[PDB]
Formats: sequence, C-alpha cells, structure tokens
Amino acid sequence: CHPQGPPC
Amino acid sequence: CHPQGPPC
Amino acid sequence: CHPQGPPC
Amino acid sequence: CHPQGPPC
Amino acid sequence: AEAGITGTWYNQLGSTFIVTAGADGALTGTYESAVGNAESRYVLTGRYDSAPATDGSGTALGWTVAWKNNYRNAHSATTWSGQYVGGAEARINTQWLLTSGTTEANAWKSTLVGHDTFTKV
Amino acid sequence: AEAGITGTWYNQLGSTFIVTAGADGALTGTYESAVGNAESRYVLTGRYDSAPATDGSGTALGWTVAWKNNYRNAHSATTWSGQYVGGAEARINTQWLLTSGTTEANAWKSTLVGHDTFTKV
Amino acid sequence: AEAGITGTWYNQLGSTFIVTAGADGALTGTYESAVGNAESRYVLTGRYDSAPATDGSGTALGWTVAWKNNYRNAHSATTWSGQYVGGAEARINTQWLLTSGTTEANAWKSTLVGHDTFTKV
Amino acid sequence: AEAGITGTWYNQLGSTFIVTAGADGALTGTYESAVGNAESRYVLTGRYDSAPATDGSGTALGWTVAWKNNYRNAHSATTWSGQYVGGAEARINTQWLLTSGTTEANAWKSTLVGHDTFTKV
Repeated sequence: CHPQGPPC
Repeated sequence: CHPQGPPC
Repeated sequence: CHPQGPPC
Repeated sequence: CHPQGPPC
Repeated sequence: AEAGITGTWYNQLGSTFIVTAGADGALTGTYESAVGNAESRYVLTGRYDSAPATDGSGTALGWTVAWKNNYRNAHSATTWSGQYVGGAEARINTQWLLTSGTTEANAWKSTLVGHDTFTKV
Repeated sequence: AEAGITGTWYNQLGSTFIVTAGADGALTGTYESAVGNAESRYVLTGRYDSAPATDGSGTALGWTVAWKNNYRNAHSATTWSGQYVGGAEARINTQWLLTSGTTEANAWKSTLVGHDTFTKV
Repeated sequence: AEAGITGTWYNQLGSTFIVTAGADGALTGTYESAVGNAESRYVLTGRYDSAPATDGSGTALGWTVAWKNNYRNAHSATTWSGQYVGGAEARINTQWLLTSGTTEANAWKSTLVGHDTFTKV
Repeated sequence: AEAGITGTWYNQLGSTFIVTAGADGALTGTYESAVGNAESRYVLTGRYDSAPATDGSGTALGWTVAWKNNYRNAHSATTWSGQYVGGAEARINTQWLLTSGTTEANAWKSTLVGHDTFTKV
C-alpha cells in the first residue's frame, strides 16, 4: 500500500 | 482558438 | 508478462 | 525563446 | 459491455462525443467542439475490452481525433486513454495527449497533456 | 506521405507494427509482441493529418490497441500520439499512455506513461 | 506571492501538505499520507515564481517527495507541477509523475501519471 | 551512490546541469541553457533515495526549476522524475512536466510533457 494512495 | 478548447 | 513489454 | 529549449 | 458505452456524452468544457461500441471491440463516431456549432465535427476511431473483468472493475478503452475536416485543419491529433464505469450515473474518466506537427528545432515542445470526465446524456 | 507511413516499423524493444494509411486520414493494421511469436498479435486503429504543412514540419498522428485477442485478455488499452518525419532515415517519434481496468480504490494508479521511437530497420 | 501559498492544504484522497514560501523563490515543508497517522511524514522541497504576472494569471510552482523516512522506504519519488490561484477559496491544481527504481528489463513500466487539486484549510 | 550522482551532466540539447547530492537525500545546484551563456543560469532543488535496493535496480530521484532569475522571468516551472543507473556509462533517464501561469480560460492547455536522458559526455 503506497503512501501516496488512500488507506489501502 | 483550438477546437478542443472552450469558445476562445 | 504484459504483451507491450519485452520477452519475459 | 523559452530557456529550457535550444539556442533560438 | 458494448451497449452501455454506446450513446451521447459531454465533458466539463462543453464538448460533445457521439459513439457506437461494436461486438468485435471497435469504437466509431464523432467529436464536436466549440459549443456545438454546425460543422466543427471531426471523425473518431478507437478500441475497448469486449469481455471485461467483472465484479466491480472498470472497462479499459481509448480513441484518436486528427483535427482536420472539410472546413479547417489545425495540423494536430489528440489521443484519450481511460475507463468506463457503469452505474446509475455512468462515467468515462480519461487522460489525454495532444501533438502538433513541428520543425526539428521545436519538436521538444510539440505535446500537451491533460484530463477530462464525461457524463452520459 | 500516406505511403511513407505505410509499411513495417520496429521499436527499440523488438515489437513489430504493420500499418496501412488511407488517403482520407484512416490508419489500420496489426501490432505484435515478443519479437515475433504466433499470437502475440492484436488489432490497432487510428487517424493522421492527410494534408500536412509545407515547410519542414512533421505529420501528426495517433492510434489505440486494446489488449484482448482469441488467446489472451490483459484488461488494459494503450494510445500513442506523435509525428512522422520523412527522408533518408524516416522515423515516428511518440509518447504513450497505458490504462488498466481497476476497482475505485485503485483508480489513482491506473495509468502508466512512456515514449517510443519506431524505425524501418 | 509568498504569503498566500504558505499554510496547510489537503487533496481529494485525504492527504496533508504543510508549506512555507520563502522570499527568494524557495518552498519547504512536509507531506503526510495515509489519513494522517503519526509518522508517515516525509520531507518536501520545491520552487515558485516570486514576481508573478499579475492581472488574473496563476502562479507557477512545483515540488518533489522521495518516499523514504526513518520507518519506511518505498524506493520511489513523485514530482507535482501546477499553479496557485488565489481568491476567497484558494486552490493549487497539479499533474504529477511517480517513478520507482527498477531493473533494466522493467524500466519501460517505471512511471505512473495522475492529477490532484488542493484546498487551503 | 550520492557522489555518483554528484557532478556535471549534459542532455541531448546542450543544457548543463551541475548537482550536489547530500548523504540524507538532498539534491541542490544550478541549471543553465543556451549551451553555456552567461545568465541563462537558474537555481534547482530536489530529493533522491539515499538507501537503494540491492539487486541491479536504479536509484529514484526528482527536481524542480522555476524560470526566473535576476535578468529574466518566463512565468513557468518544470519538474523532472526518473532514476540514476551507474557503471562504466552512468546515466539519468527522465520524463518532465512544464506548467505555465495562465488565465482560467487558458488553463486547459497549461502543461507540456517530454523526456530527457543526461550523460557526463
């Protein structure tokens, strides 16, 4: 889950 | 005024 | 191996 | 002549 | 699936897109520019995935318009690449590239990039 | 010219692109991967400027491939936008966008971007 | 002008951006990711036009975040390029590129492209 | 490595880029145009991965230039995102976005896109 995306 | 833009 | 890339 | 391009 | 993509759509600048999705994956129709007008109509052609991954994924698709018709020639062509998402309010979300024909010395600045959202009417 | 564009072109990865250019602006053909192979072949469609400018300006063009055929379906589609430059060493210089069909939560990173140069060698 | 860009901003995915505009054209601060959290904070650095063309034009600007801190390393860096537009509801509109470190064979697919709008709080 | 990146690099247009890389991830220096010239020089700032992966993966990096100095102001800014690859012929492979400050009506075509390869020769 990449830190630029939403809680993923 | 390019045809992809608004009335420009 | 996506078809646009190299031999995989 | 934008400064990123070639000699102009 | 083909049926849902077929119809008339509009983006946030007020342009019109009219399209038919064929059973073999083909897309055909017309793009209209400066708030309608009579003929500022140009031909479009594209391709879509006709057997989509289905549960709740979008359908991938894309098309090209070269900006020349019998009245005007802007010496440029745009390509849109994005996805169809069905529902009660269907949408197409895209990113696009516009390229102009230039001389060698100006090729470094030939291409513009941007994004459009289309609503079905 | 149309028949300048018409032919077999190769990119820096080994992919082969075979195109027919029609007099009124149509572009049609085949794309195939894996530096050959049997059905690594997919259908393409596009548009180009059939009446370019008369100083040394390149010819603008674009095309789409959806990645599904009789044997495979990768649920994605690519568009290429660029220009053709003729002469003794004719070339096609492009940039491309690849979009995959995703769920809403994965929409933020649906699209990749890149650039390709095609020659006849 | 510097004053108006300085502050706390948020985009449509719920990320936080905290920035100071210096008088020489410099930008410094912090980007926060997955709905806040304690330290999923990363350093940012950028540049803006400090003597803008003024009548009603936006201010051009841009910045970089490399995704490594004392807790995590994603081996990637994003750049945002866009404009500041003042008013009663100030906005930053951007387009961004994300690149990951890859091996030679996968470099053709190292970069993602997208777009964000930021609201000042 | 940081000192691998540290040096003088040239692109395919003749532009010279001089950079210092700090141990914790900072990137600073000068960019200049017109294959030399006196004040065709502008300031740059950026970030890079100071702890890369250990198979043959490149090092991710990015930087910004705003186009204003003591003598000129072009009311625009560029960001470059890419990766460094070392060895006998070290290179920096990038893509870039250039955004200009515009009025609302010209916002649709504010941004250009391109790609640059930098070497030490």
